[PDB]
Amino acid sequence: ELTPDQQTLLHFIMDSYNKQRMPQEITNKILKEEFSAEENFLILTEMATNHVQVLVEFTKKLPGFQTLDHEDQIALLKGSAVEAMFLRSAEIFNKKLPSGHSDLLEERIRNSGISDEYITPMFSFYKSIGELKMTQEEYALLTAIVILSPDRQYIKDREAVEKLQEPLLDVLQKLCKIHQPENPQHFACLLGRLTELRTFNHHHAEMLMSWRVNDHKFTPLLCEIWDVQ
Amino acid sequence: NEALLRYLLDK
Ligand SMILES: CCOC(=O)c1c(C)nc(C)c(C(=O)OC)c1-c1cccc(Cl)c1Cl
Repeated sequence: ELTPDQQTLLHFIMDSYNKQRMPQEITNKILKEEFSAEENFLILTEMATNHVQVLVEFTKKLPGFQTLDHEDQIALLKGSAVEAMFLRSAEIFNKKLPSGHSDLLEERIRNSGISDEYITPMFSFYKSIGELKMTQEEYALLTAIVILSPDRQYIKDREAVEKLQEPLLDVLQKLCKIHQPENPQHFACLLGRLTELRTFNHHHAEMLMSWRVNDHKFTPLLCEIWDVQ
Repeated sequence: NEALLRYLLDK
């Protein structure tokens, strides 16, 4: 079934994907803290910061990634940022959701001072990943695949990045044939979602303009990773 | 240069 080295690499990616969590302090606030546009928003900012924290730490561990040129490491990180976050978010919302929590989070998201035109496609996409009751390793691999696009802007050496993404794609494909042997389109169904995930790069870039009214000045990490002002 | 991200990637 799975090559000896492919498994050597899949273990390596799991040992980084499963290392990281959303903190107690943060998931409590979803229950604990008071409700309103100000506090609900203020919570979402903390989560988003947490995802960048987690994104980064995942990224640095991806095998090969340290050999990449420093500028290209940055480019990748900022390019993949928004997609990685929508993807972590979904799977925080679909799997690590004591059901009461995820309902309260839905309420809080829908009264965050953010508008439907953004909220609705987010929840759409969640539900869409919902079907394909994705597994632990499916998310870790996609995330690594999303992070290592040769497609992103400002990369010098696309060839080096392509050669890092391709082993991973193989592993995934060979993974679909093992946990979904009855359904041979599965691997495609996945990258189909990976396409509607890139839709969100426009949503995000727009959404910064809309909400930048009322002057937040997000925490330093979101400031730097989203590249605002 | 992005000091914050270099900082986090090299930690
Ligand atoms: C949700 C997973 O992705 C994000 O974490 C995220 C992204 C990629 N972009 C933005 C602009 C935000 C945000 O909080 O808007 C000011 C947050 C954000 C936080 C909560 C809810 C929503 Cl719709 C967004 Cl876009």
